[PDB]
Parts: sequence; C-alpha cells; structure tokens
Amino acid sequence: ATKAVCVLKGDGPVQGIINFEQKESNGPVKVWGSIKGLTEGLHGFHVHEFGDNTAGCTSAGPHFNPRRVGDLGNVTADKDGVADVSIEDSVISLSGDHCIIGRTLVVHEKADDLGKGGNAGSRLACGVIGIAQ
Amino acid sequence: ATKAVCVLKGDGPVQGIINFEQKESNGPVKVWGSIKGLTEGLHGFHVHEFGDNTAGCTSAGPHFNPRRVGDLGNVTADKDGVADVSIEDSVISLSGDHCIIGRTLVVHEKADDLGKGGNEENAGSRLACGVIGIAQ
Ligand SMILES: [Zn+2]
Ligand SMILES: [Zn+2]
Repeated sequence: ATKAVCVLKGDGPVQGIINFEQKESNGPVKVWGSIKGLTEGLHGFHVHEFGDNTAGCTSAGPHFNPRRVGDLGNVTADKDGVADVSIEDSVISLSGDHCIIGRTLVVHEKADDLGKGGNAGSRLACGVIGIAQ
Repeated sequence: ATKAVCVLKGDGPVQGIINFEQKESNGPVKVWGSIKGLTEGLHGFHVHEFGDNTAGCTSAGPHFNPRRVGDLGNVTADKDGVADVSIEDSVISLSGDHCIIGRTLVVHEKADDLGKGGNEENAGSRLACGVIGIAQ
C-alpha cells in the first residue's frame, strides 16, 4: 500500500478528491488534491478514527490519535471557494500503527486554531480513505 | 476483534449497510447487514481491489484477488427488494495479505453464476458500492 484516495462529500456543496502517496514505509505521506464548494478562508482538515459513514460524517467518530496523528492542519479556500491542497506529513502513514487507510478524512466548517488561538465546528464533507492504484 | 463497516450507494436506488467482524487475525470474517432497492433474486457480491470512488463504482477496479479472494458469492433480495446478508468467509481478512479494509464492496446487477452456468463454451454492472472502513 503506497497510494490512497478519498472522495469528499456532504449534505452541502463541498466536494473534492484527495490523493495520498507514501513511497517509503514509515516515510512522509504526500497529500494533494482540490476541494470546492467551501467558504473563503481556513477550514480544519482532519483524519477521524472510523471509516464509518452510516450517519454521514458524524459517525466518523473523534480525531484520529492512537499534535494528534489525524491533525492535518487547515486547508485554504480562495474567493471562489476552491481549496488547492498540497501537504507533506510525516506522522500519518499508509501502513502500521498510524495507518489512515479505512479511516475518514473530514473538512470542517471553521478554522482549526491549532491550539494557538490566544486564550472547528460542523463536518462539511467527508469520505473513507481507500487503497488506490 | 477487528470490526469494519461499509455503506453501499450507487447511481440508482440500491443502498445498504454491511458490517464485518473478525475475532482473530487468522479467524473467519462474519459479514452481515442488509441491502435494499434490489430486484428480487440473486446479485453478485464481491470485494473489488481499490477503495477509489472517483468514478462511481467503476474506479473500484477488478475483483480483488492478490474462487477469488474478493468473491463473496451472491446476495438474495426478497419480494420487497431487500437482501438480508449473513455470511461467514475464511478467505477475506481484516488484516494481512487478504485485508479488505480500504477496498470496495460491490453489489452487482445480475447473479454471479459462480462458474457454474452450464456452458463452459456475468454479474453485470455495479449497482452500488462503498469503501470498507474501520468501525468502532
Ligand atoms: Zn476534526
Ligand atoms: Zn464484481
């Protein structure tokens, strides 16, 4: 398993395809793609524990955390509502204990302040992360 | 005990939830749930290789086979178009080489004749599918 993909969907217009690639076991995972239908600005971007969409994104459960492992920061939507995603992350994995295959990728309503807010709302869209060609 | 779950959806009315449970890594996998929106009768029931929903059920690629590993026989819909599923399989797994987590469960248009259709000389289109996810 060196490649994965996730199709994000929700009750609103938020949708996108997010690719994952990890060329070396235990190596960094590159995450890239595009999300549209977002409000301009920052949106929390997280892997949640369960790849369970039985009740929409709510059944994905909590932030994945065997920074939390699943915490992928924010994505940034432009004035057109489009977020172009290009991240490299050394904590998530496509195998082993930190493997995110079969878990859920979520884009949030609000910005994640990363715990540095000086003193991220609903789940707009999600999908199960699957093995890709 | 590993647990997995799959929500099936597709281009038409076919929808369902299928659960997986495997008590030990070398034990059988119980598969159970229900699918609705089906024509009465048999429908091929397969794990396909890729958990890729970029193109409906088509991007799932081929039948999973590292009978084929992904071949889970057929499911049987009743007169209400509902197939109640309860299967035990000792070839698929929720870990290791035959792991189906991150792959795609597919329910087909037609029966899979299981290679016993009587003409050595077929499941048809994919009605619904879902990526198989880790469950609580
Ligand atoms: Zn989150
Ligand atoms: Zn098939």
